[PDB]
Amino acid sequence: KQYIISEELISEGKWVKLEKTTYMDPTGKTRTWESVKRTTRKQTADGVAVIPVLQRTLHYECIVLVKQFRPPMGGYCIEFPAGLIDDGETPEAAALRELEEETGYKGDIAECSPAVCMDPGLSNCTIHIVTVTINGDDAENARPKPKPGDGEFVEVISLPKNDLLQRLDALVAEEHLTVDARVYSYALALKHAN
Amino acid sequence: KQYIISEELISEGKWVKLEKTTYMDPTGKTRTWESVKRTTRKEQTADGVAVIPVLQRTLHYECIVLVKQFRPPMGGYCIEFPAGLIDDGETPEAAALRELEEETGYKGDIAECSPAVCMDPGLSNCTIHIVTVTINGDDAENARPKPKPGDGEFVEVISLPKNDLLQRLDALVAEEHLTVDARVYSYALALKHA
Ligand SMILES: c1nc(N2CCC2)c2nc[nH]c2n1
Ligand SMILES: c1nc(N2CCC2)c2nc[nH]c2n1
Ligand SMILES: [Cl-]
Ligand SMILES: [Mg+2]
Ligand SMILES: [Mg+2]
Ligand SMILES: [Mg+2]
Ligand SMILES: [Mg+2]
Repeated sequence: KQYIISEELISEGKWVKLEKTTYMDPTGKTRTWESVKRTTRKQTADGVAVIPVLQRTLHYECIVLVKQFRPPMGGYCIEFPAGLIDDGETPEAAALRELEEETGYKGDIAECSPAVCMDPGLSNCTIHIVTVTINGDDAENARPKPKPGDGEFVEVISLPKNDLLQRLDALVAEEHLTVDARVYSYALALKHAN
Repeated sequence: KQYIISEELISEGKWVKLEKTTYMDPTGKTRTWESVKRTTRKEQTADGVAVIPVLQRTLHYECIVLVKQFRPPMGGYCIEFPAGLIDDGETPEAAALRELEEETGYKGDIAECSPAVCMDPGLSNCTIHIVTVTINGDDAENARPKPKPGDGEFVEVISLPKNDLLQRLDALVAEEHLTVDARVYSYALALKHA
């Protein structure tokens, strides 16, 4: 019933562009929307985000998150490890690569989502959510070395899975960080389960 | 360590703007970023709300109430938590309850309200509160709920059992071209992982 008629370029940067989208509303009336897109899409999606389950015997299972300065937010955010998918890279490979560069951990793929949208009222941006386990008892994950690319500066924060929502709430209250909505949604569901 | 030095307007729409952000990196070097923001944020603690609406009814499994709508930035249909922007002077809770009623017809009761969480912090400053609301589906008000769409709003309600949400979403994606929202998928994955 609804569909895109045309897209008008408004402004194109190196990384991001803004378009004016014309679309048919379901009454047969023509309407416009201000839409954001990345200029980098090739890929199944723009990016990947990794849900990294750190498994160490005799410890609680942890979810590994990252903290970085985010210029659009003007502050520090707590997020799943994540990055854009390289041209000709599979989402699974992007997931292990980004996880290693951002955290130093070497993980194994558990499952991979379909492309999912980030903020569909605003942008066309999509990601694959890739669940990865990390065997924290393996020697390669003993002293995990983060490999920050040029212009990346990432702190690693591992939080127990069974208390994740309360641990995040505490970080927000004391550290004045912004938690990512996907991470928050994951944490809420861990509490809402059963 | 890191902070914003300047924000230069590149292009300003009715709803969305694009900025060149200058910031200080942690080595002490000046760098730039292309940043998206909405034009509609005033004194609100966030741009919008998304609602996690848990439909509860005697002798029924709990359901998660979702909405399906055409999203012009995506060029197609998306499955999302009910959501909208917070009106000026409106609380996030009030906005949640109001958007849930407008989009679904249901009258919920507040359960919890998140701090402001970021939508896509490598791209935009956009933030929401995630508001958990229970719906008493035994109450007569919630028997035959009718959405009250705004001008240009055309929303379908999809209620899925919490106990099988991820599979039910996968089955929806298998049957039509539609995209699931990343917060919905994250919530569904944690329900499985718990
Ligand atoms: C048109 N209307 C929008 N509104 C949000 C409430 C109506 C919008 N948001 C991002 N781009 C947009 N273009
Ligand atoms: C600068 N660099 C960006 N990226 C480095 C990897 C994507 C970017 N993304 C949105 N805006 C941006 N401005
Ligand atoms: Cl898992
Ligand atoms: Mg990253
Ligand atoms: Mg990177
Ligand atoms: Mg809405
Ligand atoms: Mg609405």
